[PDB]
Amino acid sequence: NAMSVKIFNSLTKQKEIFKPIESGKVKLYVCGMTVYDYMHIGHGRSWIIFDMVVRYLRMRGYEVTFVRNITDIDDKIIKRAGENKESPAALAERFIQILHEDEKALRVLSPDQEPRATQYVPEIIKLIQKLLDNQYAYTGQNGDVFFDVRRFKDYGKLSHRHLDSKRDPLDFVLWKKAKPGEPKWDSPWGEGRPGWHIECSAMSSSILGQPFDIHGGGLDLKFPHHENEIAQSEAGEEKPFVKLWMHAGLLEINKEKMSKSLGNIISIREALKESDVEVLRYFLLSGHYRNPLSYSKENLENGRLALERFYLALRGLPVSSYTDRFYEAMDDDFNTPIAFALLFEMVREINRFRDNNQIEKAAVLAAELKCLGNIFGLLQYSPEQFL
Ligand SMILES: [Zn+2]
Repeated sequence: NAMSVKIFNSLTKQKEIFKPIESGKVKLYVCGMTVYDYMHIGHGRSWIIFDMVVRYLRMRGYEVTFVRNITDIDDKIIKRAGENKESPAALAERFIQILHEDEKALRVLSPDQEPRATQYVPEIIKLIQKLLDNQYAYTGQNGDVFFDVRRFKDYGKLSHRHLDSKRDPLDFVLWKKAKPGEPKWDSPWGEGRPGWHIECSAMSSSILGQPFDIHGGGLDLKFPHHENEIAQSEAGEEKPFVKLWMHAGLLEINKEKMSKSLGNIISIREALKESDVEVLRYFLLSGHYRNPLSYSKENLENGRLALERFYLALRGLPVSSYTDRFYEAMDDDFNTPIAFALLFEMVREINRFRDNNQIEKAAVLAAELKCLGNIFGLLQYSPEQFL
């Protein structure tokens, strides 16, 4: 009887035995990019973390349906487009292209589905209509459509918080009117645009059905974003939204919060000029995905020397229970610290076989090591190229 995977569920604050709704299948939605600018290393970490999650789940034999959305309806896109004097539609398209190039450069898996908000407006309107019909939504002195949070008594359960033209300050917009000159869509409530959260509620359930297995994103999306998705989807469809919630830890820069106001944001493209993708991945995945991580020259260099050590052991070679122990590490909520230390144990034994001139055994062990490392997107270079 094969060992189960256990994953931390943000909803419950605990590691739970992972149990797919349909046997052997995993439906996964991950919040994606707002396409008004280059993705930064913060996003980079989330992208890499969930790349590892999908790769590992497929490794264990799960059939994974992987969905990641593009947020191409947002005020930042409107704001940014205006500054650059271009149309919002042109800015969005431009940075969707940039996004695909950066993702390719990071060597992440492409999602099976990449829904854009611009193509799911009817689905959003349907959900909003249900919320109005259920009386969880309302207009709206100024014409906007809002969600009535005091009605949803489970509100705040994801983040475990109690009380922290709107009837109530906590209420959030579902459909906002468009300002003159702004892009807009027609609806029964006037020309305007969907709020941010209702976009992901509508796209995810429309594509994956409801409920689905796993919903992911950066920890900063937990509230209000994911919290609001739950309220919308469970009040709106009157059934459970998501079985398990995964949140990727925060990324600091030299121990300081990544902040637009501090001007310390580092784009993925800038990071890839300084480091190789495998060096970036080593740094991003060596710590536990839920813990904060600090981007710095020292921490990158450390991963670079770690990798150097890797490729030296593989260098000249021709092209097990370690696999089992690898599963046991990853099965414990993707415990990469234990998994990485296991890969280094494999390197030590590889070097042993090499020094003792047992080259066959070294080569076979290297094959397995390279296979397991693939899940982290590491050890795929030709050793000579890297060195
Ligand atoms: Zn989202």
